[PDB]
Parts: sequence; C-alpha cells; structure tokens
Amino acid sequence: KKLFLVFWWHMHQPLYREPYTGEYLLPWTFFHAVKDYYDMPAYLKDFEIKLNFNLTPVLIDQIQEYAQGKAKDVFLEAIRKDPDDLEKEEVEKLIEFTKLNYEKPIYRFERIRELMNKEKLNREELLDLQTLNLLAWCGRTLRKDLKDLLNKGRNYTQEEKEYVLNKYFEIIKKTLSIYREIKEEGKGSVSTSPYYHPLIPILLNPNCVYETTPNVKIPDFAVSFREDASKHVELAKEKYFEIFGEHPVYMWPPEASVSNEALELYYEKGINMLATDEVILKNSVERASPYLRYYFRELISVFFRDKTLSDLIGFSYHAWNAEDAVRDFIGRLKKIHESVDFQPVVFVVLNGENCWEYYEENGIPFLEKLYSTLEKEEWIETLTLEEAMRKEDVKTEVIESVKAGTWFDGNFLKWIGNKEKNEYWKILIEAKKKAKNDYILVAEGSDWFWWQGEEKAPFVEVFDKLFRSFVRRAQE
Ligand SMILES: OC[C@H]1O[C@H](O[C@H]2[C@H](O)[C@@H](O)[C@@H](O[C@H]3[C@H](O)[C@@H](O)[C@@H](OC[C@H]4O[C@H](O[C@H]5[C@H](O)[C@@H](O)[C@@H](O)O[C@@H]5CO)[C@H](O)[C@@H](O)[C@@H]4O)O[C@@H]3CO)O[C@@H]2CO)[C@H](O)[C@@H](O)[C@@H]1O
Repeated sequence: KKLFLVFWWHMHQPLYREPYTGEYLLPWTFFHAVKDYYDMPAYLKDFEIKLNFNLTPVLIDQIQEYAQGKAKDVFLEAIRKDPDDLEKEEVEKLIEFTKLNYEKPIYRFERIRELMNKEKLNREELLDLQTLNLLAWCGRTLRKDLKDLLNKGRNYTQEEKEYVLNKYFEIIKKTLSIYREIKEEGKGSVSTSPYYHPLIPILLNPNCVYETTPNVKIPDFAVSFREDASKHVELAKEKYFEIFGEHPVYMWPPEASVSNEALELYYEKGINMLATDEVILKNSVERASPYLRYYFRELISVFFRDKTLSDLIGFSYHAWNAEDAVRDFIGRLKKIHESVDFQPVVFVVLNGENCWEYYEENGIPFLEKLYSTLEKEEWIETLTLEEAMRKEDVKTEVIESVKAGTWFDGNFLKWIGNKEKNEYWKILIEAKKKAKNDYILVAEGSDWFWWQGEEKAPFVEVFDKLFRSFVRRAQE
C-alpha cells in the first residue's frame, strides 16, 4: 500500500515591463529566475523523484525577454554600472532595496550590515553593495560554482561583479530548456495558468463572491468580462504550445480559484485536470477527504491540495531547523498512510519561489534533505500530474457543485470588497468599456488587486504605476 505524493510548484510574476518606456520597473523576475526558476526543476537532475511545475505565460514572456538580452531592468542597470557612474537616484534605490531585504536570511552577510551603518559610501563600498545584492539571490546551482566568490563576502571588483552577472544570465538562458527536458524525460509534468493570472470566477460572474462573503460590497459591473476570461485561457494554451510543442492538459487556476462556471470554462477549453484548495472542498461537501481524485460533473478531474502540508512548507518551516522540519513532514505523511486502507493521493501545491528567501541558505538544506529522504522511503511514490491523473488504484468521487472561492480563506477578500480594491475594479470596468487592445488583459491580473489597499506592501507605488499604465495603454 503506497502513499501517492504530488508536488506542484507554481511559478508566476506579473508584468513588470512598463508599456510606454519598456522598462522593467522591479527586478523580481530576474532575481527569482536566478534563484528559483531554474534551480527548482534542476533538483530533478540529482534526486530520483517526480516534481511538477506551473509556469504562467506572463512569467514565460519575461524569462524570454531576459534570456534574449532585451529586458531593460532599471534596478539591474544600477547594479551593473561602475559606481563612479551611479546617479544619486540609483544609489538611493540600491540602499532602499537593501533595507527592504535586510532581515531576510539570504541577506545575512556581515558586510551588508557594515554598509548599511555607513553614512556615505565610496566606490569600493558601493561595489560591494551591488555585488552582495546580486549574490544574495544566488541559486543552488551557482552557490556551488561561485563558492569562492561567495565566501569572500566583501572586496568585490568590477570584473568579479560582471562575472557573476554573466553566470546569472547563463542560468536564465537555460531555464525554459530545463522545463522541456524534465517534461520530456518524464520527471515531471508542466502546466500553465490563464495568461495574466486573473481571477477567472470573478471575470465570469462577479456575483460569485457572495457564495462565501454575503456582506461584501462590490462595484457596479456594468460590462462583461466573460469573453476576456476565455481569452486568458486560449492565449495561455497557445503560449504553452509555443514553448513545449503540445497543448496543456493541466492548468493551475490562479489563486486556486474555482467556481461552477470556471470549471465549465476549463472543460470547454480542453483542460483535463486542475487542482484547488481544501477549503473549497470543505465548503462544497460534507465528507471532504482531499485524498481522492474528484470528477466535477464527469467533465474534469479535480484534486484538492493538502492545505496543512502545503502551508507548512510555504509559511512554517522557515522557522525550523531543516532536519526537524523534514522529520515533521515525513511523520505527517506516515500518519496519513496509516489512517486509510486505500492509497491516498496527497497534493502539495504552493508557489515555488516565494518561501525560500526566508529559509536559512535559501532553503537548500531543507529541500536537499527532504528530497533525499523521500527518494528512499519505499512506501511513498511521488507522481507526475499525468500519473496522478491516470492512477487506477486510487479512490474517486463525483462532485456536482462547488462554492466559489480561492485558497485565501476560501474567499475573494484579498482582491475585492474594500474601498480601495473596489476602486481598482471600478477603474478596470470603465477602461473595459473603452478598451482597444490586449493590455486590458494585463490589467486583469490578480497581482494588481492584491497590492491595492494594503499597508506594508513593499514598492506598492510601482505596482500601482504599472496597473494604471496598463489601463491607460489598453484604451489607446
Ligand atoms: O515587491 C512586492 C513583492 O513582489 C514580488 O512577489 C511576487 C511573487 O514572487 C510572485 O510569485 C507573485 O506572487 C503572487 C503568486 O504568484 C500567487 O500565487 C499568490 O501567491 C501568494 C501565496 O499564495 C498561497 O498562500 C496562501 C495560503 O496558502 C493561505 O493560507 C493564505 O495564507 O493565503 C495565501 C494566498 O494569498 C500559496 O500557498 C503561497 O505559496 C503563495 O506565496 O499571490 C502572489 C501575489 O499576487 O507576484 C508577486 C508580486 O505581485 C517579490 O518577489 C516579493 O518578495 C515582494 O515582496
């Protein structure tokens, strides 16, 4: 009797490319490409397990632009320059970026602490600040190759910084090829999402928010977004086909977001399986075991992720010693294995790039220990999405209706339903009436609404500038 374990690592960035200048206004796609997007599939070269990945089309576009040398990334330009050529504004931006990342374990360099404690920085100090900001985002592969430069910790020269940059761009240029390779070798399945990561259930039917939050106020949806919902899915299928040569049959719904209407749309678009969150199952049925394959109206297969396990990795284990965290995770799988007489399917689904910056050494000791341990436990079989979809010796159940929601508490409150988020929707609704190009689709991405109307939010003004620039461009 096996336990079937399915990892599905979701990779996404909103479009940081300002449409009028072409400038990438934040470096997050670059930094997660060099830290996570190559290295997460690359674990499959060293560990004999299956791991699955979701890549959004808008992320793929940006990886392609960086790989082609075409991305004009304003923060990265300030890193590359000789410090003697740095603008006053660029020095301020380098300092602020460091301050915002300062407490993350991947920034634990003694030299960064000294530099931040200085009033004015000379050329040699700025070179270290530039290069250490680069090296903080070093991924597993290059932590081996650049080991000696990493152990320097200070006193970096322009030549050394340029060397690091060249190795980083080499990783980016190989990234889409590693996803093709692990897919063709059967080491994992690759899925995609509707193109700009929108909330499909809201685009199809804004009133579905009232299934979980009846007291919420929403704007007047005086225009239909239903055909845009279809476009996001269709364009995503075409982009995936561009990269991999086949149409996708698995999709990750952005924010785990499903509704009866959304599931019908994914079925109509030829999607054979998706996953969503355990809270949706709990809201939709009484007997909510997430260890079964579900069939929605015999049209599409649905798995519900194990929320506990997914959130342990995504939010809890950064605060743990790595061996203890692996012991805890394996112990939880053992208890699931002992708790049922059938073979349970255990979906672990979360973002593949967001939690690691908070782990010691970018979570590399944790993942290496976790993957090494899993590959030797003969009662665990990790599966591709294709294998999870086909497995005959699992329990199944038919489901006829779901209550619409997301993996955020089963509801949509992170993107709609307060004064400030509703103004964004009102802006989008009015722009849609006058839209003349697909930049309206860019503005439908979930990220813009995530950041709106939130205190904290690092670089909130940049996301607001991007959203409103896409809204403006869509009407020209
Ligand atoms: O400067 C701002 C900000 O920018 C950059 O962050 C990027 C991310 O790197 C990028 O991935 C993208 O983030 C979006 C995710 O792609 C999207 O999936 C969603 O992820 C949020 C988390 O969702 C789940 O967590 C849920 C819990 O499970 C549940 O308990 C409850 O807590 O709710 C959570 C959902 O809200 C996944 O489990 C978890 O792993 C995900 O992390 O939304 C993201 C935001 O739209 O885009 C952002 C920028 O928009 C930069 O990389 C980051 O450090 C920086 O602060």
